[PDB]
Amino acid sequence: YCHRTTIGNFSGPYTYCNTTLDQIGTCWPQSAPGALVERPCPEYFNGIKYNTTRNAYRECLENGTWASRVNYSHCEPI
Repeated sequence: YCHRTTIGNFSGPYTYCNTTLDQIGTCWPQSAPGALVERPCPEYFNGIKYNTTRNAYRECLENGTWASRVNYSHCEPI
């Protein structure tokens, strides 16, 4: 998993979404205040191995944080 909350060097970008980790093995770094980020759907996290097409739309609260949206509702078990 990913940790820490900074960029390549000390003191770089402005207030952005904190580099976090959600339910799936997806690390969400500095995106943009009020910006929706997309990532591929789960590939190998369960006993099933398939469904390599859907994605995961995550929103970045304008306040400078991360949301718990994702595209699970329209994805598949995995």
